[PDB]
Amino acid sequence: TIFEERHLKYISQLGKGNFGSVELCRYDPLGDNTGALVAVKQLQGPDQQRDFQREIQILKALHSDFIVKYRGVSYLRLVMEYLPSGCLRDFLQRHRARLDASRLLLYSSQICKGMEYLGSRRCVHRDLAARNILVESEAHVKIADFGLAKLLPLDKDYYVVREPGQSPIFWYAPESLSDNIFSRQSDVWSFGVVLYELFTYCDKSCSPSAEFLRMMVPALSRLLELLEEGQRLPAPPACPAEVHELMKLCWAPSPQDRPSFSALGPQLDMLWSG
Ligand SMILES: C[C@@H](NC(=O)c1c[nH]c2ncc(C3CC3)nc12)C(=O)N1CCCCC1
Repeated sequence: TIFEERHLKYISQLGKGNFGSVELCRYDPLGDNTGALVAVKQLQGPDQQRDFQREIQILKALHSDFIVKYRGVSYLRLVMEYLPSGCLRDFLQRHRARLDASRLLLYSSQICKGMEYLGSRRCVHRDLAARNILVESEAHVKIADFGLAKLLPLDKDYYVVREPGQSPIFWYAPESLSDNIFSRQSDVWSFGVVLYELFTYCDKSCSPSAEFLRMMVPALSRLLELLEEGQRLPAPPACPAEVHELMKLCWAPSPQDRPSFSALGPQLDMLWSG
C-alpha cells in the first residue's frame, strides 16, 4: 500500500479535471516493462492538498465491488486500480448496439448498491454522473471520482458548500443550485440524471444540456425556474415507462420525497428481471 515514486512509470494522461489529473502508469520495480498498470491521481494550493488528503482517507476506507479500488499512495499521489474500459459515458456511446435495456438496468442496479454503500458510510458523492462511473467489465461498473466527496457529521444529514459548484449545472439538485445544499438525497437527484444518461446512451443530441437549450437571463437561474415549475427531462427514446417513472421519483422537488437508494435497488432488480 506504499508505492515508491521511482518505480511508478508514466505512460499517458487518462483525465483532467479541477486541480487534478489521473495518469496511466506502470508500477515497475524491475524496470523491464512487465509491471502492473495502475491509475494514479495527483494534484497540480494549501486547501486542495487538504481536500486531497481527505479524498484519499475516504477512498481508503471504502470496500465495495461497485467502488473503484484504492491500491495505495506514493509520497502526494493516490494509486488505484486501472480500468482500461474507461468511463461509462464513452463506453455507452461506443457500445450502444450491444447494450439492451437489461444491461442498462444491470448498470443502474450496480451504481445504486454502490450509492447505498456510500450513504451507509455517511458519504455524499456530490458528482455522480456517467463520466465518473468506470467500467470494469461488460457486465460490471464502479463509481469513481471522490474529489468532491464529503463526510456527513453524525449530527447533520446535509452539508453546505461555501463556494459555487464547478460541474455541469444539469446534474445538480435544485437545493444545491439555490442554496449549495448537498446530502445523500441530492445524490439521488443526480442518480436520476445518470439513469437518463444510461437510457440515452449519453447521446449528445439528447443530453441534459441540449434538452435545456431547447426548453430555453442567467442559465443557472433559468434552470431553477424550469425545475421550480415542474419541468423535467423527457423519457429517453424507447425508454421503458417504469424506468422513466423512477427518474421522476428521483427528481421530486423536496429531498424528503425522493426515494432512498435502499428503496430504489429492489425496484431496479425487479425491472431487470421484468
Ligand atoms: C474518473 C477519474 N478516474 C479515476 O479515478 C480512475 C481510476 N481508475 C481508472 N481507470 C481508468 C480511468 C479512465 C477514465 C479515464 N479512470 C480511472 C478521472 O479520470 N478523473 C479525471 C481527473 C480528475 C479526477 C477524475
